[PDB]
Parts: sequence; structure tokens; C-alpha cells
Amino acid sequence: KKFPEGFLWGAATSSYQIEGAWNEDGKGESIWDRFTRIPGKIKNGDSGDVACDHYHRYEQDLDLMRQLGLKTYRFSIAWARIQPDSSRQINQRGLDFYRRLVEGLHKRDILPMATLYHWDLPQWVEDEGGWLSRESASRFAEYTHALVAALGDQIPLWVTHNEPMVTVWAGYHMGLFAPGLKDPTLGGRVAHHLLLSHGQALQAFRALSPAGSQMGITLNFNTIYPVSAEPADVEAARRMHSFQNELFLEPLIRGQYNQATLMAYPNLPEFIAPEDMQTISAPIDFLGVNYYNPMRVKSSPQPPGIEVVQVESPVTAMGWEIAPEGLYDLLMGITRTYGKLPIYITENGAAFDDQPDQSGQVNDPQRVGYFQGHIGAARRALADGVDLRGYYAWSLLDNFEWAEGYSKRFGIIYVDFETQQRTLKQSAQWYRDVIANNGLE
Repeated sequence: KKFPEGFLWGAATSSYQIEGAWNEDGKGESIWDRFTRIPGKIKNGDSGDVACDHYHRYEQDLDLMRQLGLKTYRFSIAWARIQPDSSRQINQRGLDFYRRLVEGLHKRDILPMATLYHWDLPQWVEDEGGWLSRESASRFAEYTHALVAALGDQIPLWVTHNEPMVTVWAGYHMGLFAPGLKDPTLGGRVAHHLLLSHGQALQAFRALSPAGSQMGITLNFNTIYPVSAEPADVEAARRMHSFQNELFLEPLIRGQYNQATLMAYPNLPEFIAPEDMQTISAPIDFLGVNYYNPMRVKSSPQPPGIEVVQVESPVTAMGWEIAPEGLYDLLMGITRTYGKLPIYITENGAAFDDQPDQSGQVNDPQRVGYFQGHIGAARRALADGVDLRGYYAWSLLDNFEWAEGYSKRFGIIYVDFETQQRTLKQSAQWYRDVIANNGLE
């Protein structure tokens, strides 16, 4: 029941969601600073201007990580702190923050995992076309080269992108996230440039070859189950799996786009230059997996022939179905289809309505139950042949949940956003025990 000796138990955050200090120390505007100034885009008119004030309070947060016994901590780097503007010059204050963070993690025997892109693109890159422009892949490789030259052999695990599917769908299909475009026909072009950027960043990492360091990419998935045993539902579920879950894995591992992807974006081949699929599919050291919930699908007569069916219970405060077997099935499916490559679960967690009691304690037994089921499913996957190397709870801290603002709390540590006081929730106390036992009770 114990996990393997050396298994990496961690927790995760991202830069826009926790840092604040949005206009301090020379930091440039990101697309999410601009996006959050748009009236109507964010619940309650919330922004990441202050968030958890972690840029200033990072030493308090380092000590909370040490109190839990974390073996590793996943954060993202704010590109706009590093290259604030179109001169491309490096901001040394911004780079120094991440150096001090990484030095503090090592001082406490916590292994850094850094995500280079967790959605907060600098507005200057957006001004030069953002992910619609092929040239943004070269900007992202230059940013990667600067960070890996500066910190490579101090950060043993690097991730290029976080959730490129969400950037495509939310950022360009639906306009729900920055930069707010609403043109489904752009998705393939954007997906290709996100992939190309990962490939070019990976080439820059291999050329630097930092000692003891590894690089991968983080993808999110929703395990697909048909609503019935009927052939049409089974077919719709297979088609939805290929698109929803394999749009990025198929080119990353096999160097081709799948048929569901090419049908969805018929103009995709126009963006593919002769060396691009080889660049995109060069070998990664590990895959980061983000998982929260499955999707349940049925066939429809209306295009596009697929309907996602909503589930009313059991759900989190996001309305996301709780089904830990979806994590087991996702991990086994990736491993059988694409081979036994190293995997880290780089996000898994849940939002519930947390409230301090009269005594000031935050007891979140539903969140405990979510982790108990999901960590158990991940252990079964590992026993059944998945090369699972670590698990990162989303999130270390309650934080800015994008268009939901501060209405949704995913932390194992409660944050009072008025006073910045942090309180370990029951789930953090429980997870400390899991880490110390190297497994469930």
C-alpha cells in the first residue's frame, strides 16, 4: 500500500493565481492583467492584482510547505516578470525572485518543478500576434533558453506548457479566458504553435543540457465514458476521447495529428512546416497529467454528433463530477496507448465551500474524501504498471480561480484574502500524514 521509496509528494500553484505584485519591480503587463480589467469577464470583478501576495510573502509560504513535509513544489514562472516588454531585455529583479524562491526550496529539501507557461503571456508577445503567430514559438524558446541558462541545474523538473487544450478552447474558441477570442476555426493554428513552442523550448533545453534536470509538458484530460452501451454512444465517446484527450498526445508521441483533430481543423496542414512534426515529437523526459473529472457523452443527430451530459451529483463546487476511477482509467489508457513513460500527476484537487469555524479552524472533510479516493486510484495505477513518479495536489493555497475569481477555493491551505492569514485546512493536516506514511492509512 505504501508508494515507492522516493515518490514525489507535492502541491502546485501558478504565478498569476498567487503572486500579486502585478505592476512591481519592473514587471510588464500580461494578457491576464489586461483581461481582468475588462468589466464582466471575471466574477465579482476580481483580479490577480494582489491574489495571495506570494511575490512578497513567499518565505511564509516556503515555511508552510516545509510544515507539510512536501517533497516537491510545482510553481509557474511569470514570463512578464522576466521579459516585461518588446525589447526582449531580461528584467533582473523578476529573475532574482525565482532564483530566491528556488534557493529557498532547496534550503528546505523541497524539489522545484517549474512550469514556464501557465497562461500569463506577456502583452508584448500578444502585440506580436500571440499564439496565432508562428514567431511566438521562437519567443517562447528564447524565454526558455534564458530561464534554463539561469536556473537549469537548480530546477530538476521543468514543464513547458500547462494545459494547451485549455488555452485553445477557453482562450480562442469560447473567449472565456485571455486573450478572449471567440473563433473556433483558429484552434488548430493555435494548437500547432503551442506544440511548436514546446518543441523549440525542448530543443533549447537539450542544447543547454542542465545537470540532473528533466523537461516535459503538462496536459489536462477528461476520461470519457459513454452514457449507455449503445453503438452510437460508444462511437461518439471514442471520437470525443481522440479529440478531447489525444489532440496533443498524438503529435507529441507519434509526430502526427489524429483524424478527429484534422477533421475539426481542416486548415491545420497549412501551418505545418517541413521539420515541425519532428521538432514537436522529439522525446520528452516525462508527461505531466492534470485530472479533475470525467466527461460523459452520448451521440446526437445534430452536429457535431456528440453531446456531453451533465452530472448533478456527486460534484464539487465547480459542478465537476467526482470519480476517482477516471484517474485510474486515464493513467492506464495513456500507458497502454503511448507506452510506459514517466508520469507526474501535476494537478488533482477540488473546490468546496470552506468556512473557518468559531475557533478559526477550517475543516474540509469533502476535500479529504476527494484526495483519499484519487490518491488510492493513482496507487492502483502504479501497481498495475503506470510509471507514476509523483503527485501534486492542486492547490497549495486558495487562489484566483480565473474567471471564477475568489469564489472557488482549491487550497489545502485556507487564505483570508483581506488579511493574507494562512490556515492549514484539515486536508493539509491529512496530506502531511499521507506524506509521512508514504501512502494512505
